Amino acid sequence: VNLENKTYVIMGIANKRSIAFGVAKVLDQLGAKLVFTYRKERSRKELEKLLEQLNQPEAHLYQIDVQSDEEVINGFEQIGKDVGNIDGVYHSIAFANMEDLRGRFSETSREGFLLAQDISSYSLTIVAHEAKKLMPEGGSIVATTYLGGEFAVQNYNVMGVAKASLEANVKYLALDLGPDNIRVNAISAGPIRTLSAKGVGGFNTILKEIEERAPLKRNVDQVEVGKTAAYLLSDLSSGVTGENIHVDSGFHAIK
Amino acid sequence: NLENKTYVIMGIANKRSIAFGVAKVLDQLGAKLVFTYRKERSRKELEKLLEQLNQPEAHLYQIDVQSDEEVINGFEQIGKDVGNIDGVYHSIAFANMEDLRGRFSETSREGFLLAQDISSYSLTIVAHEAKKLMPEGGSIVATTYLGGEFAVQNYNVMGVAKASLEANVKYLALDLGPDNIRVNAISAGPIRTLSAKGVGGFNTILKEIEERAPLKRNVDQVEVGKTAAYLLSDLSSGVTGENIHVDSGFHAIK
Amino acid sequence: NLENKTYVIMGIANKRSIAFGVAKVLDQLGAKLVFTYRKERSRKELEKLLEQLNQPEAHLYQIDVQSDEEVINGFEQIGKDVGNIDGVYHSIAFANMEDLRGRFSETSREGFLLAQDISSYSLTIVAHEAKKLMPEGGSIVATTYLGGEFAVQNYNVMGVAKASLEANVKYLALDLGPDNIRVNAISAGPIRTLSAKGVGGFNTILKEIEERAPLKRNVDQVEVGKTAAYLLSDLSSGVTGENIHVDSGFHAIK
Amino acid sequence: VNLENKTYVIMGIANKRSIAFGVAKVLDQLGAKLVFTYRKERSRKELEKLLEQLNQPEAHLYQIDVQSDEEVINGFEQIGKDVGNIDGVYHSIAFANMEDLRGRFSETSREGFLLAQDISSYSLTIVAHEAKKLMPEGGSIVATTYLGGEFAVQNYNVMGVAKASLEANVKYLALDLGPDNIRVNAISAGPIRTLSAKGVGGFNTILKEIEERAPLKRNVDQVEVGKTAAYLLSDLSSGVTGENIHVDSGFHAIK
Ligand SMILES: NC(=O)c1ccc[n+]([C@@H]2O[C@H](COP(=O)([O-])OP(=O)(O)OC[C@H]3O[C@@H](n4cnc5c(N)ncnc54)[C@H](OP(=O)(O)O)[C@@H]3O)[C@@H](O)[C@H]2O)c1
Ligand SMILES: NC(=O)c1ccc[n+]([C@@H]2O[C@H](COP(=O)([O-])OP(=O)(O)OC[C@H]3O[C@@H](n4cnc5c(N)ncnc54)[C@H](OP(=O)(O)O)[C@@H]3O)[C@@H](O)[C@H]2O)c1
Ligand SMILES: NC(=O)c1ccc[n+]([C@@H]2O[C@H](COP(=O)([O-])OP(=O)(O)OC[C@H]3O[C@@H](n4cnc5c(N)ncnc54)[C@H](OP(=O)(O)O)[C@@H]3O)[C@@H](O)[C@H]2O)c1
Ligand SMILES: NC(=O)c1ccc[n+]([C@@H]2O[C@H](COP(=O)([O-])OP(=O)(O)OC[C@H]3O[C@@H](n4cnc5c(N)ncnc54)[C@H](OP(=O)(O)O)[C@@H]3O)[C@@H](O)[C@H]2O)c1
Ligand SMILES: CCCCCCc1ccc(Oc2ccccc2N)c(O)c1
Ligand SMILES: CCCCCCc1ccc(Oc2ccccc2N)c(O)c1
Ligand SMILES: CCCCCCc1ccc(Oc2ccccc2N)c(O)c1
Ligand SMILES: CCCCCCc1ccc(Oc2ccccc2N)c(O)c1
Ligand SMILES: N[C@@H](CCC(=O)O)C(=O)O
Ligand SMILES: N[C@@H](CCC(=O)O)C(=O)O
Ligand SMILES: N[C@@H](CCC(=O)O)C(=O)O
Ligand SMILES: N[C@@H](CCC(=O)O)C(=O)O
Ligand SMILES: N[C@@H](CCC(=O)O)C(=O)O
Repeated sequence: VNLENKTYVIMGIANKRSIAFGVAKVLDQLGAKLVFTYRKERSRKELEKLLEQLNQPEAHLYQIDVQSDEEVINGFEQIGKDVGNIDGVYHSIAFANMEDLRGRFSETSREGFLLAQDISSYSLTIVAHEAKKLMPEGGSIVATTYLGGEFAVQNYNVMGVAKASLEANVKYLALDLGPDNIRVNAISAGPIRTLSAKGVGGFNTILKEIEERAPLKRNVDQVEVGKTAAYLLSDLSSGVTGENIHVDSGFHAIK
Repeated sequence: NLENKTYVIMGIANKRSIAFGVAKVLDQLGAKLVFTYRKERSRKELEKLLEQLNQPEAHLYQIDVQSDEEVINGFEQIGKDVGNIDGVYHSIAFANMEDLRGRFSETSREGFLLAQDISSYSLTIVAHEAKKLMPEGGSIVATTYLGGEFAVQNYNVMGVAKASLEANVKYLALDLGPDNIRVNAISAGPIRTLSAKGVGGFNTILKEIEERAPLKRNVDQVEVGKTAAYLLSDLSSGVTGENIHVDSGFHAIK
Repeated sequence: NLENKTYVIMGIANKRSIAFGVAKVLDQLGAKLVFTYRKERSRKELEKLLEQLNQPEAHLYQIDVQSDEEVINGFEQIGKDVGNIDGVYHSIAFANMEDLRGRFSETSREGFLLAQDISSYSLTIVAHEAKKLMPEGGSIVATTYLGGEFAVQNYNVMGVAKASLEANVKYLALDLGPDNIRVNAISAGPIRTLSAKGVGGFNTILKEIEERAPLKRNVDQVEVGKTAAYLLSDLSSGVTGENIHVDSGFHAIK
Repeated sequence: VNLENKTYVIMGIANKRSIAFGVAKVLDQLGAKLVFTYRKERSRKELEKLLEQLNQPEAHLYQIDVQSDEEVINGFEQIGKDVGNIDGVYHSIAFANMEDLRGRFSETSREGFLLAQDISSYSLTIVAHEAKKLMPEGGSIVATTYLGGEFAVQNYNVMGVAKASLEANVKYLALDLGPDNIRVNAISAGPIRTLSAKGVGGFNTILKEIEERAPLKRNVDQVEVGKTAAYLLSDLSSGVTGENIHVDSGFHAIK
């Protein structure tokens, strides 16, 4: 897994604790050129500060709010003009309203339900469609999911149904883009202390249950999602598509 | 035996609807049935199809599941008219036709979100409203397709809406379980219906089922109805969060 | 309604066996019932338990499923005595107690193979022999546990046997499907039985079900019985190679 | 990856086309010390000739029939004494009688059935038990499976039920050895032309179906399984255990 002469777009860094910064440090250390997308100007300010830890000689930064077709379309097109063709996209983007990450799922509003779908699942479909234009030789696209996608986890609620939708999105994109040699896959990460994790009810007690109950008896971190991302995004994983790799101390496998 | 049971059946359009197969089976088991419909033609179709059933009266409500208010008022009127219900059969899905053929990666945001709204979110607001009519518990069944579990050619945006539906069922089962409301899905094999005409490559898939599925034949609406009767009755009292494939065994092979 | 149906039920040891749950329900629905047992003690228990059923006669056959000869002769004798049958409920498993606690990685070879033989292989041979007694179709159900789908502390050698049993169901479904023989599984939640007493950590699991599973209660043998009746009747036509969890929704959550 | 100063045991090379030789070329390229185990004297012969293609400076070959506890126990003890501690095991071993790999599964004999379980699933348990003693610090164990363990595949019959058992074995071993920092996983390989594959009914038909239907529209090869093995056997997959990674052109993800 030497990645010199590769270029990857990383979507969804907000600060030093983001899962996408884990990916970024791993890829950067393997020699990749990196392009970052963000939403909030605060995330750009964090990226400028974090970029000083990386070996990248150039800040390639683009504001993409994935709710806007125009911004995705113009964002990727612009990326293609500044760096030319890419080898892969790491997608690390989800959002739901805090009301909807606690209490009763049956009480979820239409607008909350569709908001999480839009940002957390559809963004992947239109990103694949646009990033595909920069991968005429093929490449690799990886999104971040959680076990809540496969089973009902108390409190994860509307996000779990968005992650179900995302994981199917990965399977349908993989079938669609396979003949173009673009592999599509998901990493199912265990709980990691990030900014978004702060909004999820019961997150702390899940972290503890992982330590007690998961095969490795410990929580995973961002760099460990990064290591698996490096695998998924490179030729080491050349025959692998439509797959979901749980980076979660084995927790998915037990009951 | 379903006498003194009352069930709301959403999503009959014509004689071929999966929901009419459920209706005949419940009706034949002695249940009292209430029906919900979107289009005017389905009311008309319904009024004529009801002559085949045993129902001594025609309890019909127009509900478009895209409107909260219609679902809310609908179920409020059902309560006022009929009393407490024992369950809900949800047989509703939609996507635009261009989205059911060609490249999934080309799906529009509108088309993607439409399908989620009608095909997945609707179960959630239905379950919320119907719960008010089930104070001593009941049973909610939704209809899905193997396409929510695996990427099936052409099924595209509906596959991702079904994956969403199937998780919606799990989260509702967890949430509503303490109220003794069970929520399950029937994953139906391919059956010729109004909507089935709209899915790219449906005929080819029909034939593959007979060639390749363990039972070597296709299923029909009455077979979905029979498993609905199970899920909606006390025979399934211990079962919730489940997805039962009524598909000649096709899910189990590869 | 199962009048004029005949089912073989394998693996009743006493009044708490899951298979007795199945028996009561089928008996209540009018089925003619044949029983198989291994231990002397289990026949005695069976003779007493029949006084609770409407079975007008006692059809008891000793079959140790470790013996090909006993399964072949047992089923051939059942055919001479009652004619064609409509299906088989398989409620048989076994492992040595030291393989239901401690470290899985320390399982012996004979212990591993013993559990496979009795708990999984036995279905293949029963299905072969019983096929002979169903020229017209039927239904075969085996009993499994969620520890065949996930690693569950202590369940150890039996979980690997259940993984193998649930695959056995799928291959039998595929093989016997053209013959109109359906093959399915019930994945039952924990239930206090004689066998359950030898599994490390059983009470802990039973209690976690009440706290964590969607229905927040445990299931019992009669609820297994009820889903068994569905899977063994025409209500489940079109369903084969399936695993239905009767476990209060525990399988759907994490 | 980079595997210098790592030592791996590879079980189940028969000839140049064995999946396990794919695994060996990739690890050897990456700097690992390799120890090889075989059953037939013919496999040892092949092994000795295939070693000239490899960078290994030293042949470490051990006869182990996994039907015998003593050969497993003694084999690993001797490996122990000869090379010191090891970093993981690649398990590439299965067997079923020809009788049982075609026609009707319901006709499978008890002896055929238990034979497939004993060699194809139990072997992993005892290997893991014996290999653990050589991994005081942790390590990684990988077994090779096939999609017919998750779904009924026509003709794969008794071996399907053995692969189910194997895939459960991997989860139960992951739960058990996790606290020792030993990870255990499976690679679900797509159809590959091997000695053993010649005895499976309908194998050519499936090859063709993969090319027509699988997302990547092509079959995979031994090196592609090797490359995912290097991922699983190395630190890149820290955090991953009890997992099954399909190297099969996305075929598992579609219906
Ligand atoms: N932490 C965990 O335990 C965990 C576990 C499993 C999976 N995941 C998944 O990991 C991914 C990364 O989340 P995280 O935990 O690392 O949280 P995070 O650091 O808060 O990152 C989430 C990112 O989502 C971006 N985002 C939200 N809406 C967006 C929009 N409309 N357009 C563009 N970007 C948008 C945010 O950008 P702005 O801040 O600039 O708005 C932010 O950078 C998510 O997909 C999450 O579901 C997290
Ligand atoms: N047929 C199959 O092979 C198959 C297989 C597996 C699963 N399914 C599922 O079975 C269910 C029923 O479909 P079907 O095949 O029986 O086709 P159908 O007869 O065309 O029924 C679809 C129903 O959905 C209703 N519907 C659509 N949007 C609605 C809305 N916004 N509000 C209220 N009702 C709405 C339609 O009502 P109007 O026409 O009145 O608008 C129609 O009654 C669907 O969920 C489908 O996904 C079908
Ligand atoms: N209880 C639970 O929580 C639970 C949960 C999930 C699934 N299950 C499954 O349910 C089934 C029934 O078990 P149970 O809990 O009802 O326990 P049980 O009452 O103790 O019954 C187990 C039966 O297996 C029979 N059996 C064992 N070895 C046999 C052999 N060599 N030949 C013929 N019969 C043999 C026993 O007969 P003899 O007494 O004559 O030896 C006994 O009747 C098993 O498959 C079990 O794995 C149980
Ligand atoms: N080829 C495929 O399409 C495919 C697909 C998915 C998974 N797999 C799996 O890949 C693994 C390797 O098989 P393969 O396809 O590479 O075929 P292969 O080259 O024939 O290798 C199978 C190996 O199994 C060994 N083996 C069998 N019984 C043994 C015993 N009792 N003790 C020790 N070794 C024994 C054989 O050694 P001897 O020659 O010395 O007897 C041989 O080296 C198997 O687990 C297989 O199920 C294969
Ligand atoms: C009850 C479950 C607790 C464990 C949750 C782990 C986790 C933490 C953070 C996650 O990321 C988001 C969650 C909601 C909204 C946006 C994001 N990025 C996320 O997707 C998953
Ligand atoms: C290539 C796949 C062919 C098999 C499709 C079977 C099917 C048929 C009808 C279905 O129902 C709908 C499909 C789309 C839009 C609305 C509905 N109700 C549906 O959800 C599934
Ligand atoms: C640690 C897991 C706790 C829950 C176990 C539930 C259970 C209980 C009894 C079961 O039946 C047997 C178990 C072992 C040996 C034989 C049988 N019949 C069985 O198969 C499963
Ligand atoms: C009907 C579907 C055909 C596809 C089979 C692919 C395959 C090929 C070879 C395999 O390896 C064995 C199979 C049987 C016996 C021993 C081995 N090693 C194996 O395990 C799987
Ligand atoms: N802050 C709470 C959730 C808030 C609640 O709804 O009580 C937690 O993380 O546990
Ligand atoms: N498991 C119970 C047995 C109770 C009984 O069967 O008497 C105990 O150990 O006391
Ligand atoms: N009899 C105890 C012992 C636990 C064990 O050591 O297996 C139990 O059932 O949990
Ligand atoms: N050698 C034949 C066997 C045919 C059969 O499965 O019986 C094949 O591989 O196709
Ligand atoms: N990767 C190292 C450490 C083991 C582990 O990843 O658990 C090895 O295989 O030696």
